[PDB]
Amino acid sequence: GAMCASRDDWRCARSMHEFSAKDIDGHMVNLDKYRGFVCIVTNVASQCGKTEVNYTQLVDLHARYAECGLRILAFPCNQFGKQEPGSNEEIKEFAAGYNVKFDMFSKICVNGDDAHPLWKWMKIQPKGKGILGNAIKWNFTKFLIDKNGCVVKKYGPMEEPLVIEKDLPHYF
Repeated sequence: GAMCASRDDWRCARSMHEFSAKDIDGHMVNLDKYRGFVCIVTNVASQCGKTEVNYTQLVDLHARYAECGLRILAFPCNQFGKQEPGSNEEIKEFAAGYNVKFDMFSKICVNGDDAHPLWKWMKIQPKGKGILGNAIKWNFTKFLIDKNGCVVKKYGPMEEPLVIEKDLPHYF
């Protein structure tokens, strides 16, 4: 199986819960807090052709299903056509404009050596493995995380968020 020299290597992680991430305000978030919750993890951007549909539908799913245990982690990323160039503060007010109430994080990379460790891990999960590379291909890729922090499904850049709604009852 997985073999790591350093005890805290992402390759040997077994759950999203073992990771931490800086939030859009600059404060470290222990993702073990999502133990017990069903999560959508997505890479977002403000100047993308699917920005409007993804944000409005994510807000809609979170508003309707948060009482059911649904949580959403949005990671801004500037790597896909450079369509997230603003600062964290400007991105945060952009999301405020959609009445986002889920969890925004600080801008990261999702591909490369400096990609956030959580995303390195998600990309190698059997239900999160890509096509000839594992690398995230565009803005608004989405991962469904079950209550145990495991990746159970992935939805492509051009699958609007509402197509996740039919899979959520399986994990509540």
